Amino acid sequence: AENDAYVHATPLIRRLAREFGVNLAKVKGTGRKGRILREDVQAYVKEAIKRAEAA
Amino acid sequence: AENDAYVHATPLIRRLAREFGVNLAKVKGTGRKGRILREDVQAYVKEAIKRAEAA
Amino acid sequence: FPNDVDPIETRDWLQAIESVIREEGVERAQYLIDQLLAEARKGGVN
Amino acid sequence: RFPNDVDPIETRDWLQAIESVIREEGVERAQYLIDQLLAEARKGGVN
Amino acid sequence: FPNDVDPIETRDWLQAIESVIREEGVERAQYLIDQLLAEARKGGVN
Amino acid sequence: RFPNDVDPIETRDWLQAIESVIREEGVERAQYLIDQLLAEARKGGVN
Repeated sequence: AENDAYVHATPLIRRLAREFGVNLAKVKGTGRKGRILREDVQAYVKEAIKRAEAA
Repeated sequence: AENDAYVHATPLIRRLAREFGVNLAKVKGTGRKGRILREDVQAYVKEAIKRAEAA
Repeated sequence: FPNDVDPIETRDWLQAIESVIREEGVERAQYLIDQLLAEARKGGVN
Repeated sequence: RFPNDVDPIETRDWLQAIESVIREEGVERAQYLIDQLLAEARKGGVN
Repeated sequence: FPNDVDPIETRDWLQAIESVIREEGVERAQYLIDQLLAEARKGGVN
Repeated sequence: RFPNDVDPIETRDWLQAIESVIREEGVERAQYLIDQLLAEARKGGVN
């Protein structure tokens, strides 16, 4: 398990992911040092809804 | 188009739905007079991720 | 005609006051409008 | 005049929302939104 | 041993400081800890 | 000592997060979280 295998995110984004059932292990972070940003979660959720509304 | 056909939600929940790509027409509101609550959006998103992570 | 910097956002505020009126009635919308003006005054709107 | 706020969680959403607009976009934008809201509400017979 | 009213939440704070240390280093974590204490003092923590 | 905050958006998330805990759960809970964080950070050689 190198650093890329680990989730990096602030307590705010971790709470947001908890509240919406997002597994941050599945979100690609684009912030500094790979941190997962609010916009990364938003993009992930938008796409999940898309795949679900198209099942 | 009777009232049940219309979305009822505060500007806060409408903004949240915009930010995460949620079509509030698809969310069942459980608040007073059928208003769509934060918890209704959360439940909807949790389930959409579930269906998508299981496509 | 003043400029709307974000009409998608404006649309959501306007749809929100429409849905209060439709589902809760004029009195409730008057109360919320009164509350909203007071909070905006605390910020600087008026 | 007004009863006890029948739904303070709803009211809080509105006040928080305009608060956020003021901080992120400024008082001119919040003024614009409130002006557009008042004009909309008048169509529904709300002053 | 004091009570944790929400360990799932605590776990996320602890994983957050671990990930700062891992990805950004001890100096960055010291800065954020210093900033966090100061903000908490403004609230009432100390 | 410390350089200019290399990432103020990150810092803001932390400060906002503890702010929210204080308001929603109170100073005792925020004190508990900060205590647990300090003990965790010490394991990583952070004081």
